[PDB]
Formats: sequence, structure tokens, C-alpha cells
Amino acid sequence: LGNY
Amino acid sequence: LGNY
Repeated sequence: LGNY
Repeated sequence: LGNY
């Protein structure tokens, strides 16, 4: 979730 | 900002 919202990691990059 | 949050670059890598």
C-alpha cells in the first residue's frame, strides 16, 4: 500500500 | 523529496 503506497510502497515504492 | 523521497527520491533514490
